[PDB]
Amino acid sequence: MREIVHIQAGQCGNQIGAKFWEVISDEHGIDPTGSYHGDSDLQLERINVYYNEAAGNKYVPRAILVDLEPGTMDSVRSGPFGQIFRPDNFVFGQSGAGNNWAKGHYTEGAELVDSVLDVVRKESESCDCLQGFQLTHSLGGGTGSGMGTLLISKIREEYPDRIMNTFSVVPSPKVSDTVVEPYNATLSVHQLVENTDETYCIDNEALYDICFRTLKLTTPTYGDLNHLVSATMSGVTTCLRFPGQLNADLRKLAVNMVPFPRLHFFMPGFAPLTSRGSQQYRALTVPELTQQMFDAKNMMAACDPRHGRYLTVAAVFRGRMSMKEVDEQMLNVQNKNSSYFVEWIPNNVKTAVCDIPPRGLKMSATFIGNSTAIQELFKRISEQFTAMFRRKAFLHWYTGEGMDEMEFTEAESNMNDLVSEYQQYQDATADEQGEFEEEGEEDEA
Amino acid sequence: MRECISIHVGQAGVQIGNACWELYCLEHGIQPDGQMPSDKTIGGGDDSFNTFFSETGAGKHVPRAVFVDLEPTVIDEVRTGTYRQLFHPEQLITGKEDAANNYARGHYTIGKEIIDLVLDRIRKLADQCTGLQGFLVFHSFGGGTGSGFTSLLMERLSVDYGKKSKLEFSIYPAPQVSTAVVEPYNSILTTHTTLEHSDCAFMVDNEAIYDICRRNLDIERPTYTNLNRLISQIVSSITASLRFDGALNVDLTEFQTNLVPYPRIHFPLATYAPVISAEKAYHEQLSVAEITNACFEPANQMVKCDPRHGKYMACCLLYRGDVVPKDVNAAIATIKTKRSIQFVDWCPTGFKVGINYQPPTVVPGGDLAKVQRAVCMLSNTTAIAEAWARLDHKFDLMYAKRAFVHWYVGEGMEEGEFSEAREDMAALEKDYEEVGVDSVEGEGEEEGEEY
Ligand SMILES: Nc1nc2c(ncn2[C@@H]2O[C@H](COP(=O)(O)OP(=O)(O)OP(=O)(O)O)[C@@H](O)[C@H]2O)c(=O)[nH]1
Ligand SMILES: Nc1nc2c(ncn2[C@@H]2O[C@H](COP(=O)(O)OP(=O)(O)O)[C@@H](O)[C@H]2O)c(=O)[nH]1
Ligand SMILES: [Mg+2]
Repeated sequence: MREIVHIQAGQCGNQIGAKFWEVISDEHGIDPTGSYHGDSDLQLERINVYYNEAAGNKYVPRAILVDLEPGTMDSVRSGPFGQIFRPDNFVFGQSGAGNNWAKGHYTEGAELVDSVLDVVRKESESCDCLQGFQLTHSLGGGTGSGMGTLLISKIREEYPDRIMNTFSVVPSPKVSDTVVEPYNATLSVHQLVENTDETYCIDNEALYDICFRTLKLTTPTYGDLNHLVSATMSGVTTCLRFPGQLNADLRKLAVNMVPFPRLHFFMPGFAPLTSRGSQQYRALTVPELTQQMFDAKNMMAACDPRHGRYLTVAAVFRGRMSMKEVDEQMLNVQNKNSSYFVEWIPNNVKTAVCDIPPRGLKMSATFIGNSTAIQELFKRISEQFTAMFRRKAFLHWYTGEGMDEMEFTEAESNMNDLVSEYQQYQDATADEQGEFEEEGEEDEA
Repeated sequence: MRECISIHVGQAGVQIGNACWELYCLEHGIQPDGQMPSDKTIGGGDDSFNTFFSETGAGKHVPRAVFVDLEPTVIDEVRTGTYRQLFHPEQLITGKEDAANNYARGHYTIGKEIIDLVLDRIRKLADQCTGLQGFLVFHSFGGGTGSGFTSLLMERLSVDYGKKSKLEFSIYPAPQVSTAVVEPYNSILTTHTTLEHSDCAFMVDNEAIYDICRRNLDIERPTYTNLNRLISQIVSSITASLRFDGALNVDLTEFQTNLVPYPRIHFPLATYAPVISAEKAYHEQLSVAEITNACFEPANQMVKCDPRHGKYMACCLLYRGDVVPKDVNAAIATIKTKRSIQFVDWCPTGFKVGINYQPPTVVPGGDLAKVQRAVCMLSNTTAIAEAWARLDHKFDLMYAKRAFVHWYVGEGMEEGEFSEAREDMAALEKDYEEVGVDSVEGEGEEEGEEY
C-alpha cells in the first residue's frame, strides 16, 4: 500500500542502490531473477512497499537507475540481482557530469531528465499509495549531486504532499575524493534545503573508522560500506515494512525529527556493530545496543555529537524486545547525558519497534540523530568553497554550463545563513527573561 | 436489553483492542470465530454478554466494536491474527497514510477521509443495539490518529448521540519516559477538544504501569503485550456489572458524577488489585481489607503522581468475586481513618461502591495470582494537577521557539488555534485551584446544601 520510489544517481548513488537491492531483497528472501520460494508468508505479504508483482508470480523493485554514462549500469546488469530491474528504468546519457554540478543540473542532465521523469511518473502511477521519493547519491561529486538536484526539483514540484528524502554521501574532513567537492556540496544543497523533508550526511571517513575500529575489517572496502549504508536504509523502514509493537513510517519519524524547516540534515547510526572476532565475548542487549547508539565513535558522520547538542533523536529498534527495557535505557541516557541535549525541546526522543530482526542477529537498533554539531560539515564546506572561489579556481568549467558567479556568491551566502541558523539554536536557554519594570507609581503613601 | 459500543483509534487503541477483546472472550467463553461452544441459554434472557456481543446468524456472537488507524499494518494484524474471524470485516477501517504524530492530520487533512465512513459503520452498529447506553473508547491521545481523529470523532458523535455516555481511556504522557517529541502538543490539542464533548476520561500511563509490573506483578522486562493485558482489567472491572449479576451494580450514567466532582475535572486515576505473581500468591494470602488498602498506596496507581501532593474528590470501588458487603463497608472505614489519605472538604461522602458476583476469569496457563476476589479502584484527585503542570510547561518551552509548529501549519492549523488551546490549559490550571480551599460560598460549593 504505502509505496516508496527509489532513485539511484551517478556512480556512487548507483552502487549504494546496487547494494541496497541485494540487501532488502535478501531480507525479503527474493531470488536473484525476481522469483520467490522463501520460508515466510509475512515476508511476501508486505513487500509491495518496495516492489511490484509482475505476471506468473514474479517481483520487480520500485527502482530507477540514473546515470549520464555507460559505465556503472553495465555492472549492475551483470552483478548479483542485476535481473530484478525493469529494463525500461535504465534511462542513460553518453556524456557524464565531469565532476560538475552544473553539467548535471543545466546541461547533460537537463537534456535527459524529461526522459527519466517519465519513468518517475509511470512508477508513481503504478504505486498503490505513493509514500515517498528516496535517492541514493553523493554531494561532493558531479552526477548524483547534479542530476539528482534536477530530478528532485522536478518531482518536488509535481508531488508536494509526499515525503522527499536523500540518502547522501558527503565530503570528508581531511582527504578528498575530487577537488571541486566544496563547490559541488554547496550548489546542490542550494537546491536541496527547500526541496527535501529529510537528508543524510554520510561521511565515508567515519565508515572507514567504524569498519576498522568496531567492525574490525582488515581491508575495508565499498563492499562493506555499502552494506553498512544499506542496513540503515532498510533499517529506518522496518516499522513500515513489517509488523511490531510500534509501527512508524518515515513521515511519523520526520515530524518528531525536524524542529525548524531547514534543520533536516541528519546523523545516521546502527547497532550492534561488533566484529566476528568479538561476538562471543559481548552480549546483545538493549543496554549494549543503546550504549553503541550514543558512543561518539560509532557515529556514521563527520563529528562527535558533543561538538553540539541533540535537537532530536529517533530510535528504530528491531527484533523481540521489552519496550520497558528500551524505555528505561532511553530515559537513562537523557538524564545521565543531559548535557548532550537541547533544553527547550523537553524530551528529544521518538521510539519505534519492529518485531522482525535483521539477518544474523538477536536484535538491532537503527538511529537517526539531529545535533547542532552538524555545523562541522557546513563550517568546513562554506570555508572550502570560499578558499578556492576567492582566487576563482575551476570556475570556467561551471560557467561554461550556463552559470554566472552571482549564483556561486548567492549560494555561499545561503550556506552562511544556514550555519548561522544552526548556531542560533545552539546553546540557547530553556528560560527567557522578564522585565524589572514597576507597576503603578512609586510613593510611600 | 442494553448495549455498550467499543472504539479503538490509533496504534495504542488498536493494540489494547486485541487485549480487551481477548479478555472479554475469556470472561464469557467465546472462541475466536464468534461461537459460544458451551452455551446454555433459554433464549431472550440475561445473559448480559449481549451488552458487548451482537448475535449473528446461527450463534456467531460479534464484538460491538470499530477500529482504525490511518496506517494499514496495525489493523492488518487484527485482520490476520488469532481472532481475525471474531471481527466483522467492516469494523476494521484503515487509511492511506498515518497521521504522522500530527494531530492536525488526524483532525483535518487525513481524518476527513475516514470520518463519515467511520460514523456510517457506527450508525449501523447502534441501529442494531436495543438500548445503547454508550461508547467506551481506547485511543492514542498523544499520537497522530489517536489524537486528531478520536477528537474529530468525539465532536462528530456529540451532535447525534449527545444523550449517550461518551467515555474514553487515554494513554497519557509520562514524567521521565518519552515515546515521541510532539506528544505534549497533541495532548493539549486533544484535551482542548474532548473537554467539550466527553463525559469522562480515564487516564493511564506506561511509565507508571511498568513500575507496578516490575514491582508488584514482578515481571522482569514487561512488554507492550503484557501491558495491554493489564490495562484491560480496568474496563473489564467497570463492565463487570454490565456482563454479570451482582449485589450492587452501576451503569455508564453513574460514573460521570461519582468520578466527576465538577464537570471540567472529568479526569480520574485508576488501579486494580491484588496485582502479584504466582510465586507471591502461593507464598502469601490477601484479604478484602488489605486489597482495599493497597488501592490507596502511591506505588500502586496507574499514573505517576503521588496522591499525597493533592487530595481526593470522588471514588468508585468495584468489587468482584467472593466478598460480602459487611467486610467491604468496614474496609472503606479503614481508608476513612488513615489521615495519610486526605479527601477535600467538599467531599465527606466521597465513596461510591459496587459488588458483582463473578470472580475474575483466570488467564491462560494460570499466569497470575490465584485470587478469587479482586478489586478495581478509580478516583478523581487534585494530584493530577502536578501531572498536567509538566505537560503545559513542555508546550511553553517548545512554542517559545515555535519548535515543530510548521507541520501543524503544514496541514492547516493556525497559530491562533495552538494559542487558544494553551489558554484553556492555563484555565484548567485555574479549575484545579477552585477546590484549593475550605470555602463554601456558592460558585464552587453550594451554601444551601449539606453533606
Ligand atoms: N500502553 C501502550 N501505549 C502505546 C501502545 N502503542 C503506542 N503507545 C503510546 O501511544 C503513543 C502514540 O502511538 P502512535 O503509534 O503514534 O499512535 P497513532 O495514534 O497511531 O499515531 P499515528 O500513527 O501518527 O496516527 C506512543 O508514543 C506511546 O506512548 C500500546 O500498545 N500500548
Ligand atoms: N559510500 C560511497 N561513496 C562513494 C562510492 N563511489 C563513490 N563515492 C563517493 O561519492 C562521490 C561521487 O559521487 P558521484 O555522483 O558518483 O560523482 P561523479 O563521479 O563526480 O559524477 C565522491 O565523493 C566519492 O568518494 C561508493 O560506492 N559508496
Ligand atoms: Mg497511526
